Amino acid sequence: MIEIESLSRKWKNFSLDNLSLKVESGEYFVILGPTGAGKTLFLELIAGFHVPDSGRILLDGKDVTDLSPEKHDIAFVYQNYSLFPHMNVKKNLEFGMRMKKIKDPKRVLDTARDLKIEHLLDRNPLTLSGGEQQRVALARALVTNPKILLLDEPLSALDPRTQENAREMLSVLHKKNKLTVLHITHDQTEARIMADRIAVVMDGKLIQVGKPEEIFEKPVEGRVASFVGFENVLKGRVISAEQGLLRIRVGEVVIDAAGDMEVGDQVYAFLRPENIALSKSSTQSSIRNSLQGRVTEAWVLGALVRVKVDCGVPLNVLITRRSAEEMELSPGVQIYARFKASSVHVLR
Amino acid sequence: MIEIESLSRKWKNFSLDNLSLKVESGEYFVILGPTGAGKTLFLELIAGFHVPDSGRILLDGKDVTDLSPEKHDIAFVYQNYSLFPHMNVKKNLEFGMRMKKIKDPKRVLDTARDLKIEHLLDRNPLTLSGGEQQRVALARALVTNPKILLLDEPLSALDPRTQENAREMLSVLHKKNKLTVLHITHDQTEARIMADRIAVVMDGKLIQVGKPEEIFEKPVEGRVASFVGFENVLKGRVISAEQGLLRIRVGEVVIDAAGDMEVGDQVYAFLRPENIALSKSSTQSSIRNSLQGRVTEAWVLGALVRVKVDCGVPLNVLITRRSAEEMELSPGVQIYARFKASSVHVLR
Amino acid sequence: PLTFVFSFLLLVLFLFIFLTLSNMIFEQITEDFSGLVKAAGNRSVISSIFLSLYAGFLATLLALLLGAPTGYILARFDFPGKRLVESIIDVPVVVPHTVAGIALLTVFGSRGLIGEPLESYIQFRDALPGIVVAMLFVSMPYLANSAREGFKSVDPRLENAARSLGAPLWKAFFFVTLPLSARYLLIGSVMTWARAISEFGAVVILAYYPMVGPTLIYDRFISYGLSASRPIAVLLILVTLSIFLVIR
Amino acid sequence: PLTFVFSFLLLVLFLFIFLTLSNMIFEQITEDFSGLVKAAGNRSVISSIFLSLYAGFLATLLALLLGAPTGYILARFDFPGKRLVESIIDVPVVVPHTVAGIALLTVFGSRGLIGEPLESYIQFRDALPGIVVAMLFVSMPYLANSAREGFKSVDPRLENAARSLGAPLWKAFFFVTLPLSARYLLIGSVMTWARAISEFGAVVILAYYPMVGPTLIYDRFISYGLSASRPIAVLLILVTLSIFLVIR
Repeated sequence: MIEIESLSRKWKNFSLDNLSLKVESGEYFVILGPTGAGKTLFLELIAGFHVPDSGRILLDGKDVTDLSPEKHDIAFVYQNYSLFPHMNVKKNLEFGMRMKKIKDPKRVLDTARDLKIEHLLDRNPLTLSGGEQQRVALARALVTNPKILLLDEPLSALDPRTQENAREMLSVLHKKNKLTVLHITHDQTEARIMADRIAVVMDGKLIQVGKPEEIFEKPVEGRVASFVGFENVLKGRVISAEQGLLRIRVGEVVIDAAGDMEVGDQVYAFLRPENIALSKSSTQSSIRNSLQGRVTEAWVLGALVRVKVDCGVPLNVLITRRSAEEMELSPGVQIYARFKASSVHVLR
Repeated sequence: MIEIESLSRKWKNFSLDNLSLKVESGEYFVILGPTGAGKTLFLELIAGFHVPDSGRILLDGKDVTDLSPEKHDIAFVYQNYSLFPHMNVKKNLEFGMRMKKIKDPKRVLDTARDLKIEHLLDRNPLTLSGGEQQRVALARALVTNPKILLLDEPLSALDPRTQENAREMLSVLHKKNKLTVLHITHDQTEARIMADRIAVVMDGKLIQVGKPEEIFEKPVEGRVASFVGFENVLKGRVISAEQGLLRIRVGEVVIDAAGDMEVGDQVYAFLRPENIALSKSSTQSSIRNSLQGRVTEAWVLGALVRVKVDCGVPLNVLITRRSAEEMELSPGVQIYARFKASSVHVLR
Repeated sequence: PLTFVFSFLLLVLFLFIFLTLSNMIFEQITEDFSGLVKAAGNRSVISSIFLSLYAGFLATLLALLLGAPTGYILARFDFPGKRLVESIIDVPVVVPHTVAGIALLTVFGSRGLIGEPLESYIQFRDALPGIVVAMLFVSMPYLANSAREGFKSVDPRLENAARSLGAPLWKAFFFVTLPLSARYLLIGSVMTWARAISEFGAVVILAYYPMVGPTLIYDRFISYGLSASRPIAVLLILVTLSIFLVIR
Repeated sequence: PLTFVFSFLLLVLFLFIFLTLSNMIFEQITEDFSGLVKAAGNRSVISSIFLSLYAGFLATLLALLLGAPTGYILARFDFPGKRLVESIIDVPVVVPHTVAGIALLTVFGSRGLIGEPLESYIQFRDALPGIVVAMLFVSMPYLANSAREGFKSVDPRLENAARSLGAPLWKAFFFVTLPLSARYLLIGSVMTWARAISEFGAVVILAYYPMVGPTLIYDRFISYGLSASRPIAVLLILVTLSIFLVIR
């Protein structure tokens, strides 16, 4: 649906040069990198508030680079959900309708349901909380039922307490509306968790593009590696969850961790290199997790020594340079990657 | 020097009721808890910008509660070092002097040296960086050479890169000027590292008072424990530092960690409960640290299980509830607390 | 210490203004209360007031019609002459009253730029439209600067938000921007209306005669001295305070 | 679309003001350039200008002496009558020029509150101090509101910082607060000086005669018509822009 063709625009602090991208229908595409000034504008230019200097913008396959916002026929939700303060929620929802001259009150009561706002339909925008506002936002933004949903920093600015749900709400709309979402964030963790693809843009420059796994487990030199280097995030599926203690599955191994999640939940487990150990044997410690596998590469660093181990699951371990010598740097030594269970943070 | 006697003042968002404290000469006293609005005012009231509703304030043993700032004869450095922008550094330093009618240019050139500002003495306040400004601040604030130095959030708002030095600069002035410092912060870690005593005040209410060790290793119920519960910070002394790898001493045990510090450095090692393991035996892992000792208490929590172990050094370990059952909750079981060296963060 | 001196000087200013406008009313409602009762019926007076309020209400509808958009423009865009255009709008409060009259005459006067070529359609000098134009030139800035800050108040995003929901710029401006900046436009209009009602020098030169409230008071003052003079000035203020206060 | 209409209306206002004050000068430097050359030497004129600048410079030193502290006060404290005291200061820009004259007369007039009991020391009506007081009442607000925002600009902490370093409030205000708010006081003073120079109605009633620039232009206008009238109004502006521009 969304195609940026050789785009370029120049402002007083942000420079966009030769940007080409293709977000295919229904795909949840995520741009990663830019900070505020950039993000918000790049998206505005897409939405048609800024005509480029050179290049094209093709939504649903229509050259809109020189049209107007009302004509781009999109859904746009700023980070600070720009709700109209002189209209009770409902009136807001309505707006989009009255604007394109439509009739159906079903679409409105149904859209209101889809976002669980029925109970707020009457309140005034300022008495609503972040999410409450954000929902109402998505609500009216999606009443005209477009296919393309442009969102900017919808997550990073909420209480962690809502982020989990928030993410769902979105993932849900992504499908039940068969939306083609363009998500711009500076939070790589958010990026992973919700992308179908990531488009790394640094200082208004496209640098890499591709499925999550391809961006982190295979960065491009310097810039990209520096931005996401050495971090263990395992996409897994909870197999058992007896009494707060989860057992998640990644590839062919099993990981013990903690958190309230039900079996069948596609979750994410974060594990820092400094919480993984390496023994030439697994003893019975308080350590729930202990995986076999060999060493892949040994990145002698400063005082520490990065190590990539293959335990059915790529793991980035970190070690004191000295232990790295008492043991073997041999790229292929049998190894036991053991990490404490209570140090594995799980997200959904 | 500083004595607050039954203090109480009421503003639109902060309430101070019955506050009594005694900071003895040369002692580096630290108030902990309040957030912005509070901190800054409590200190202002001390400095004499707000007369209380009830109570007294006695600096150097003088009832000043009803006097003026110029008369309180103190040193005051706001978080955002309020340097006068229409006066080159030097002119600022001078100010205090010209104000109390003094002569010595030695005090000024010497004060300027003490804070390593000689080279900036001529520049204009706005071209200076945080520290540069902060120094200049402390400089003029301490030219009248008072004994009492009131500081507010001098640390938490700097690049970590300066914090280390920053802390020194201060500790140094504390002694070489034989200062009685009243330090207010919301950073407990800062509080520890530099206090001679902590005064916990929550929502403008004194709750506890006493040497660092007494505040964290012995909180008062609920409020205090919740504010500083389960965190391993070991005050130690670096015994060896060969090639970036430190060997620090705590009480009677030795801990391996990393960082650039020289032997004889009184340092701090932070260690999270989720990075400590427990085996009924020490194997040769890539684990530098492995200490003997028994279990003290077992705090069965949600999915996890807090455990206090005594390895010559009180350690707070965290465990999956399940491992806690496969092993023994017995308060006294022989144990091996092993934690990875590269997960021990050291500060000075 | 300092607070005191400063506070004294202030109390001064306060009294200075307050006592002056007070005193003036005191006199009237003291030595000749009746004078007012006379003025109240005096057509010369009523015609001079209703005229002021009238001419004014008009100049304001022009100000509204010009200052408003000049504000929306000035609060959203940045062109090369923003500085200049921005100053010309500001100026009219420093152009000595008289001067403004003369200058205005030079254009709307029977022998001026716009007045000469428009003898057949409308006459300006000593007529209503003459005083209207005069007022506008002196009060317009108020409704402008005030309508600018009004629009400035409503941040862009809301307009952009409406746009992407399918609303053309004017629908945006009409259903959102405007209604939200109302409180500012309302005040500015009224501030205008009052800078108009009270304009003398500027108007006198162009159209001294349909005798506008403030002029009248001057006419009487020279001819029939201060006696038939005060009663009109007191009656005028009470109208300013009734308007100013029924709204601020 | 909307941008256009709005931009047109704006261009209008711009021309409206610009053309008016321009045109007026055009005439002079066109049909009778000499008239200026005559005015330039004419004592009646020079005396009327030097008078305006003079009376003004004075009213400003009073404004400075009163508005300034009224600003420092208003920008640091909060008492019960802040609203009132704050409005009285604001008012003088809506008190119709004439009215202000009458009202002022009622106090500084030979038969008024302060004028009556002070016949021996100073006379006000038709004298310099009469025009001075008039100007002040009309221009003072400017140096006040401007000196308030000035002081408001300099945040408290700096004063508190100086205090704890051993400086009494005034030393604080003098060595810090003041110097830092200068840029605001300077502008405000000059804005004042110009609201003064250009005051007509207000002054005429109290002291029409030592003929202040703006009055003169009116005198000539009725008597000797628009010819000996324009040349003075043009000569006056050039002085306003000279001042206004040698500083803004």
